[PDB]
Amino acid sequence: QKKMKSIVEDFLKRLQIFDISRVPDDQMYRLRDRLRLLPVEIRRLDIFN
Amino acid sequence: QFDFRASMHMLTSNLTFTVYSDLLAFVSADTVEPINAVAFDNMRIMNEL
Repeated sequence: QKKMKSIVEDFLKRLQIFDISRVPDDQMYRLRDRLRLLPVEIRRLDIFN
Repeated sequence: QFDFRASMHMLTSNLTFTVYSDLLAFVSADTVEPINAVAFDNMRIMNEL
């Protein structure tokens, strides 16, 4: 039930050079799809394990 | 001519009943949360979440 738009929106906000008001939701979900294919960082992955 | 034998009948009916019109008013119809709504293929209607 979790809509992941908030995660990508926070990501773009923290990159500090994009204006998220100008970014549609489809682009954010495409970013989500690309992020979903990346392996997790070792420390974060082990903490989650 | 009026004949009592030929005019006396027994009319038969039911003692009482209640006639209803809106059958669907007897159905309590609820719906799942839209986030969890699925299509004919048993997958969610919208999967991008």
